[PDB]
Amino acid sequence: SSTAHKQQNINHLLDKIYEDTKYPDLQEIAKNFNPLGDTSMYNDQGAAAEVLMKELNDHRLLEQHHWYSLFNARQREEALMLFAVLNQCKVWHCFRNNAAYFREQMNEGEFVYALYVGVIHSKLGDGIVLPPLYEITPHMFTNSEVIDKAYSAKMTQKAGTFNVSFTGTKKNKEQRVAYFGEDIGMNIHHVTWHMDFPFWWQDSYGNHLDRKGELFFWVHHQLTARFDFERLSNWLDPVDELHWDRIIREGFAPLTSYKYGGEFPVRPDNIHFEDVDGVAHVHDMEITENRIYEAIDHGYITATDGHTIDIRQPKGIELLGDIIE
Amino acid sequence: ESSMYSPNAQYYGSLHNTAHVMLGRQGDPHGKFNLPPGVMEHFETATRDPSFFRLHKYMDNIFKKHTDSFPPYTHDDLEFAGMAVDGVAIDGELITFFDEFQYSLINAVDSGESIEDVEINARVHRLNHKEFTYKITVSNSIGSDHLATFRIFLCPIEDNNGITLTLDKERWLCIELDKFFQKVPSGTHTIHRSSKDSSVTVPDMPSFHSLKEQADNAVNGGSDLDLSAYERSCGIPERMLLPKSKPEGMEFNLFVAVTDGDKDTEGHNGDHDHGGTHAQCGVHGEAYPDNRPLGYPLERRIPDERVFDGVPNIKHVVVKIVHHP
Ligand SMILES: *[C@@H]1O[C@H](CO)[C@@H](O)[C@H](O)[C@H]1NC(C)=O
Ligand SMILES: [Cl-]
Ligand SMILES: [Cu+2]
Ligand SMILES: [Cu+2]
Ligand SMILES: [Mg+2]
Ligand SMILES: [O]
Ligand SMILES: [O]
Repeated sequence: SSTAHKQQNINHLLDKIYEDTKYPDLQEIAKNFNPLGDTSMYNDQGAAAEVLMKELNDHRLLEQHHWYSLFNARQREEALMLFAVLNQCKVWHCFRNNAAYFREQMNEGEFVYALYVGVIHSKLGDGIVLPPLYEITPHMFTNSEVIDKAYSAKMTQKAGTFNVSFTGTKKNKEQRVAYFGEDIGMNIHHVTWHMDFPFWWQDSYGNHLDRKGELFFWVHHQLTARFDFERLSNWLDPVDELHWDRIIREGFAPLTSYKYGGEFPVRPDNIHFEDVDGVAHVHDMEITENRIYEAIDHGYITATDGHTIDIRQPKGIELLGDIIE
Repeated sequence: ESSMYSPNAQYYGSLHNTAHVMLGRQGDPHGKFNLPPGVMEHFETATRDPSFFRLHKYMDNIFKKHTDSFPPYTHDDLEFAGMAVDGVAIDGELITFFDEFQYSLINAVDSGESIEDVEINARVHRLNHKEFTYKITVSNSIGSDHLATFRIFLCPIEDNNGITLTLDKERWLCIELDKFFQKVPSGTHTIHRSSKDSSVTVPDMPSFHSLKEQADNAVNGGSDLDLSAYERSCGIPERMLLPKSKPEGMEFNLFVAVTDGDKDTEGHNGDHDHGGTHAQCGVHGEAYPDNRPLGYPLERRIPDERVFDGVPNIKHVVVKIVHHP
């Protein structure tokens, strides 16, 4: 319940995340703790814990050892159910005990996500430093070749340090700027910005995220402008913009893999967008784009009942970030 | 267009003017070759380009969706009661030909210091036609003399496939030949109107050399220059009043609508000088003299030709135009 103990608890919870916990205290908690045993530890008197326990007891949660994507609606909903519990804990023993309990029940990708945003958005997390995700889930930051050498080092029980090279070949001019988007710290900057300012945030979680929609515009504007500065530094032209009715010129082979789920897929050069089953038609993206530009060129956003919300004012850019993200 | 009269250029933009530039720049759309603007980017030159007419038919069809949205005119809409067009005839054959026209190129060349001009002219072949006179016999049974608007159009009878066109299929293809206001006395009388006096056309411009001579002669000798004999430069050239037609001759419908001049010029002065080009170029420094929609009475759908045939103040007759090569 002090910062040293909280930091150690988090360190332990995130250690060797693909395996059952090796810490005797956390194993005991995962075995014996009942998230519904004392609802006085929650600000919602157990409402969020009841929702998550029902999903768990009905065998409706994603299995362990499976890929996780925050953009997958149902998997995100499951991670946010655990976030919701952690976010309701009044004191650290509630936060730690629920984390230990659900670590052993829930998918590891969902758990890591929920624990990180739980620490970030709870006052109980104040003073904790989250370990870098590239050491908690290295597969998401390390190409498959190096992971295999790590797998080989483990299979052979020999220590080693292995050099990571950038993806692609020298024939690929885009490799000239791979040090930007592949930098592990740039990746942590990006994930952490979205953890700090999540698109799923609702103020019923406890507070408002000030100017979030405008900061969404700004942080990505700066990523784009910074990338273009690297291109300029490497005798490359600025990036083109995507358009739904034109080819995506530059393909990509990540040469990276999930821990569970297989290799990340590749995209060939010069492809037209295809409709994605279960997601959207390309035409839907064009219509959505058109509707956003209609608001911009009207000078107002149209509310659900048809009334106008003026955006010809300083908060207009923020409201646009709200509707665009 | 758009013009500065647009109530909302932020939203509606400038379709027509931007289209001129889009078309004009298609020989170098990205500026890679440093070519200057195309002929579509100057009103001096735009009609030289065939695509001018494809662009403007496209725009014309936008307007036509609006004009087609109104209810067809009824008998009561169109009838000028007590006014009957008994006969429409032309005094003189309708004949076109090409003749020659000269203009000076001196301003295009470079003159030295102390270098005498030499005369340098271009000679162009231009369409022209012979003079003719409309003879429109009208019976006024109202009981008193009445101001009438005479609206004269030339309409195709068949298309290039030899298919006879309905009035509805003709009306949007008709070209305006004249519009004028004239008192029609009680009884039966033949109105005469010279082709030379069309309110759609203006004569060839006086040459720069002629303007210099006349101005210089007037200034030298204290002679009041008065050029009130010339017209504006806005207006179809008189020489192009008629379509070229064919050496074998073609037949067209000459369409005459005689409408209530009092109603048409209410709020103005019907029997006053409207200049020589008011049909499409208006009146310099004055309100537009005709209150009717431009194109009246052909600008609305005519699904039922019986409506027009039942109106005594509308008549069309067949005329033949012959080209002399
Ligand atoms: C890896 O890189 C280090 C320094 O960056 C270098 O000393 C070593 O030779 C490299 N190893 C291999 C196998 O190339
Ligand atoms: Cl007479
Ligand atoms: Cu982002
Ligand atoms: Cu135009
Ligand atoms: Mg599956
Ligand atoms: O035009
Ligand atoms: O135009």
